[PDB]
Amino acid sequence: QVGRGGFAKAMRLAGFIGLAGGFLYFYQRSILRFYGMSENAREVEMDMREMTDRVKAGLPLYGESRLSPAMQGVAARQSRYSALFFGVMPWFNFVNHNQHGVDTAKYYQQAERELEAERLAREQA
Amino acid sequence: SPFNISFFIYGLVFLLLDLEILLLYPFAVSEYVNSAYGLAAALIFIGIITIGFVYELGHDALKVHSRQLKSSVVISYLGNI
Amino acid sequence: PVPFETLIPYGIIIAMFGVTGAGMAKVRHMFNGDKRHRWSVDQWDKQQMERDRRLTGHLRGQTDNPIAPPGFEFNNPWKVXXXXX
Amino acid sequence: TTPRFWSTPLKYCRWAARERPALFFSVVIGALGPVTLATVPPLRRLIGDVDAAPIPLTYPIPPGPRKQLKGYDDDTED
Amino acid sequence: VFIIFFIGSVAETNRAPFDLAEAESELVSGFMTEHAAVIFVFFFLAEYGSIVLMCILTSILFLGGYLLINAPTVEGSFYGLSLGVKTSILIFVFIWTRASFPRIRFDQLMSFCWTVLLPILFALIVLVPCILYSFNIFPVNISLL
Amino acid sequence: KGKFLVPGAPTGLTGLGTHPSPRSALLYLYHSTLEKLKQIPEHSVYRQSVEAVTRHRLALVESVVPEGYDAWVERAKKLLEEHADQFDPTKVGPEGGEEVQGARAVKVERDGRVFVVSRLPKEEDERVLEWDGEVDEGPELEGSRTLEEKIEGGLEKIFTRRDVKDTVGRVEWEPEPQLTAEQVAELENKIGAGLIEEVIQVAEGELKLVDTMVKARVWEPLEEQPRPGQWEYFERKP
Amino acid sequence: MIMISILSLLLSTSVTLRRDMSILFNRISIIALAYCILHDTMSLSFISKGIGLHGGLLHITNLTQIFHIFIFIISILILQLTSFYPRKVWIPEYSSLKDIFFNKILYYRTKIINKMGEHMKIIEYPLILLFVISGAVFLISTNDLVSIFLSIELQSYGLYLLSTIYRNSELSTTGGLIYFLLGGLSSCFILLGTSLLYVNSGTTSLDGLYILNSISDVNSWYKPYYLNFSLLIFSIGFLFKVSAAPFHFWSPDVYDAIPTIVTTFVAIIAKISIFIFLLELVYYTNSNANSYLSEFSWTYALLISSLLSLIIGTVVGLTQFRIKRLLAYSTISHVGFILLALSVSSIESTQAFIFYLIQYSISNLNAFFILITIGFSLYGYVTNNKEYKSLLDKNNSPIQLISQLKGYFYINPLLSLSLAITIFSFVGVPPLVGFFAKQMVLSAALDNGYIFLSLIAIITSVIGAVYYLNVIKEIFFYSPEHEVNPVLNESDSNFSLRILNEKNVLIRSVLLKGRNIFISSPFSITISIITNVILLFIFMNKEWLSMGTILVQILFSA
Amino acid sequence: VSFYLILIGLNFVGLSYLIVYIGAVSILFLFILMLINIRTSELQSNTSNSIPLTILVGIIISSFLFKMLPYGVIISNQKNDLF
Repeated sequence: QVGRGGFAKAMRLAGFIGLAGGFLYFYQRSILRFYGMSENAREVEMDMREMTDRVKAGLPLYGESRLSPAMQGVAARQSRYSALFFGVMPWFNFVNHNQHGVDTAKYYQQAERELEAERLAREQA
Repeated sequence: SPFNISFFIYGLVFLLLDLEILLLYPFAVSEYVNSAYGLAAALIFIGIITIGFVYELGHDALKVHSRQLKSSVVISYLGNI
Repeated sequence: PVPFETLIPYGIIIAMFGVTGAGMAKVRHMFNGDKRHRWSVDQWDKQQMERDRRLTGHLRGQTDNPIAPPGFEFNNPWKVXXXXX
Repeated sequence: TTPRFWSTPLKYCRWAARERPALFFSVVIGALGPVTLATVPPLRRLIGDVDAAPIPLTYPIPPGPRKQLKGYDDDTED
Repeated sequence: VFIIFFIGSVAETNRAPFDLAEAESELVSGFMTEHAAVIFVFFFLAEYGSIVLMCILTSILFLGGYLLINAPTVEGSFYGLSLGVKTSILIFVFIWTRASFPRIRFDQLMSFCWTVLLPILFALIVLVPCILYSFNIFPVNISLL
Repeated sequence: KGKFLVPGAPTGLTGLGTHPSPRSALLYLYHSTLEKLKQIPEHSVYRQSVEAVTRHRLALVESVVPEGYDAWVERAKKLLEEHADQFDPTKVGPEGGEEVQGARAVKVERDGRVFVVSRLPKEEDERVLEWDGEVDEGPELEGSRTLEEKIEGGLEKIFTRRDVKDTVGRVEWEPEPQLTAEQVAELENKIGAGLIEEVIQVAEGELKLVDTMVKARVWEPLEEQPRPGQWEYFERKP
Repeated sequence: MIMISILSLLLSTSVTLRRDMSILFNRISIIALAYCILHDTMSLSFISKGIGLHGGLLHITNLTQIFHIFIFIISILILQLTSFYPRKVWIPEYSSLKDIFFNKILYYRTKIINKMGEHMKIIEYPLILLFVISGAVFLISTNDLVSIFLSIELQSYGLYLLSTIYRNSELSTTGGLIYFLLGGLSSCFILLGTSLLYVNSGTTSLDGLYILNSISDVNSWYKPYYLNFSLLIFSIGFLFKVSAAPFHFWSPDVYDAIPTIVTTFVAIIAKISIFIFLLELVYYTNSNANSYLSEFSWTYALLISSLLSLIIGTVVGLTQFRIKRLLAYSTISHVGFILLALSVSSIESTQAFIFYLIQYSISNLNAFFILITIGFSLYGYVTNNKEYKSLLDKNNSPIQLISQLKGYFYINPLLSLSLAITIFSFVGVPPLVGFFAKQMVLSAALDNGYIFLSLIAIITSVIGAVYYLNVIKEIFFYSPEHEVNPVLNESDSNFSLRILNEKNVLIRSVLLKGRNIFISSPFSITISIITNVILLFIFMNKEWLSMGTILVQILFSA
Repeated sequence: VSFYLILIGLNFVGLSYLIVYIGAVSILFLFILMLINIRTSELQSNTSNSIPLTILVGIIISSFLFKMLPYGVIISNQKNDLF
């Protein structure tokens, strides 16, 4: 029983609420696989691939940051597992830090291991 | 006699806005270490308090519009019965 | 024309600022031992002045000597207070 | 008589610039914060305006094992 | 910011065109007008004292303070004189506006503050640090200068 | 563009806005005046004077006809007969009804001629109107109430008020065509008594005057003779 | 998500003054809280005692996330009170799906549905409602002493605002003053307790306090008396906010004075957040070795308050004649049971604590929903009772006296049975869910040697049952004082309704009466689901009780 | 209190007290208090009736919280002195 233009105004706010809520749901579904809280075999594979390519290319595993190392620790300790709190407060990691919770030996073993495979193949030519 | 509520609003909005400015003064003397990351939180803090000021402005708790010839009757001639 | 009598109080106001500036610069300089004073003195600066006093006796005293005089190793002031810690 | 924003967005913008200049240009200046946060630092990289490294605010302890120096020992005194 | 700060300093000192406190022609205004003998001296001295201090602080913040455009006595005198010249100019402008404008009503002067000056300032509070970060000009906060 | 004057547009005289339907307002007032003067005797010069001025001005108002008037009148006359219950004051009241969000219209009879008075919701900004202008009579009486306070709260209005969207049995009243701005100027040039809005003001006052004159019976013998010497000043004997 | 909704709602609210937007804003708040449930349902796929978040100032547990969702669901249910008009018009000619979804109906609704009621004109009401929710969920997820203080003030200040938001009621402003003044004193004790922890321990982190407690529980120079004493002062402030005796005087006055729809939210949401917060703090500070620490344990304040609440809640309710004061005292007795379960720190009692809190929140919600629905139903009834005429704020609190319920079984028999089921669930009559809640608390208290408190719990339960029976007697044993309104059905007082299609073309025209004016579906359905959950719990108890069993196992997992 | 905090070196918080509490909170309190109708007679309680409870509360509360104050706050209040 609202007036002439009340419903359009309400729908505008509802549409923005749904877009914000819908986006956070989309982010949670992808980030839950990084957390290991959802089935992530495809994501495990491509991460193993993606990070190995960086090792042999020489680039840092997570990239380069304009933030001081101390401030990288602050960013890491703020957004770490933060998507589990998305029903109350949103947060996103936009920093390039080296605190991802994972022992990074696995990325170097593969890189070394398939650097020799390309070495033997190069020789046998 | 009754007193004017605008006096309470002026003091209320002053105090609440006085607190928020106070909370930004540490940032202005710490901008170098805060850099980009501290600036984000300051901008988040400013954005939140700006919305409450929009509420202040939109509802005009200071009575911005305190002080302020369409005719409802139109007549039609039809003639003799 | 120019109404100079109207401008006289401004000249007095301008001259009062100069008197304060000149006077404060002179008395501070005599207090510092005939040298220009310090400003924006932080904790490092204050500590360096105390170390200067335990070499010369004066908080603004300077010495280029590479070897400290005897008793320097004994005159580092530990400050004592009764309440505020 | 006043235009409505959601039906005619551009007409409202011109009216607000002319009829509520203080409110309109506060929103414009406020939105320039994010705009320069997105434009200039990419611009500065392209032209070669590099960011200065942070100045030391603590003693810069050298990374690695100690160098095992041999010099200025006690026998060197006097 | 300098223009807004100067306007705010005039209002902060109950000076015209923001001078309802001493206005006798306005029917309800003129609170300062009932102050006799010593009490008038207290209030008046405090007001002129604040006018001079708001002009000094304005020069400090925006006009370079004591800065200009070997002996300690003359260096000090020039610094004092430069601060005085800048302060005196703002005192002149301060007098200049009282003589030039009519008086704003209380409801209008409160609306000027809360719907014009503050919304611009809070917008500038967003923009300025973004410019500082974007140009790598966030200053150091240690004891320097 | 400037073909028709804008109702409410300032005329130049402060507080005197442009009239919404000025030609019919004059006809209504003039005819209401002649009918109200029928209760005065024929030997009253007051009645003879008002008649002469009004019937002369009435003739001039009729001399200016809005474009397409004949086309409008046939349908408007046709509309009254088929929906008389919608416009009769004895049923909907002299204001046309209690619904302000909707359009009201009442047929009225003066001097042998029929007029329809119409009322429309005021054009207000949609950002500020609540429930499309429906009158707020507070909230309903909830809880444990006596019958008496229920009737004092207009509970019977539930059985007689109409939703604004509910237009099944009723019809939309169409307005008379308006005189153009050119037609208004040439008509008031004919009357020669100022702007059309001022002429309407004079007609409203003249309509108000008849009731005072009838109640005072100003046409009968002198009420009180001047006693001797009442009006004698210091005039020298000629 | 709750924070985006608050900011987004405020911006939309800031630029409007239209009070007809209030019902729409309430509905968007329901939609917004539904997304909050979705994001927290997504977050339960991990097993942990706790994950500190956001620099260690917050934390997340399986327990924390379960009770975020519960707080959201209770708030959606309560928000219906301001999102749908209390009454509707129903007819058999507009009941098909093709009708509700393709056709429209038209009638003069304003007086019938109370379109302009006070509880439908407060623009900012759903927004202050969400502010309280934010304080409640932040308090659950709080990991730090400063975070504790900020969240409790955030929830508390919103509740004061809600008690006063009906600014034209003399009762509501009076109740708002009382809650703020006594609530502000309570907040000093919380700040004093938190501050005494910091000044002695040197940390604001709950993690660090637990570590300090754990090492000091051995079996000299810095004996840690501060921890129990500070938490004792800290706990007293939280006992006020749950209205536990002897800190309960404010609530019968505040609950009665503020409007009933406001009372529904104010009397439910705050206990859930404080009790859940207290549960973790009880666990990690609970000494194991019988040392000098355990003898000064702050949790005796909880056991004393449970005892005092069991007596005050049941004895003082005996003479209440106003229905809202009785519910306030009925609540005090139920927090007595809740506090007993929190005090016994056993696996059994923690399962009992978790189940009791949820089922009482659902049950107390039903009682308020039934009480508001009975108030909205009396519109078509009149009475000549001289007492009812002299009531204040009749529009805000239509039912104020138990005597107003006299013969309600003859006005609406099935709605009266729903009230009776809920009240019988409060006493603990099997096989209602209320019985099973009291049964679990008593078995856990008995198994831990709490014999004396278990005996007082049973004795006070019989006393409490007296005023519960007293409400039921008024509804069923007497004929009503309310008569149907004559002018609503007088053989000629019929209002009109039009049925129109998708193209706004007429289909039919029906003349209607007061007997075609019914309770709105949201309120009847919510009462019907909850009433059947209370009644049929014995067939549906497996998942509900297994959830708490698993939650306690995670908390206790050595 | 603000002057005390300034003199021990807590200059920022001490000045914050002056700006915030005196500068704005107290100004708001006096505005409302100096606009409302107050009869001082309606506000006077018989304080002598509250004096025995005043003594009992003071001894009870002080004896409990003082034991909780850490050494930093009690080392220099109430021959051999510690520097």
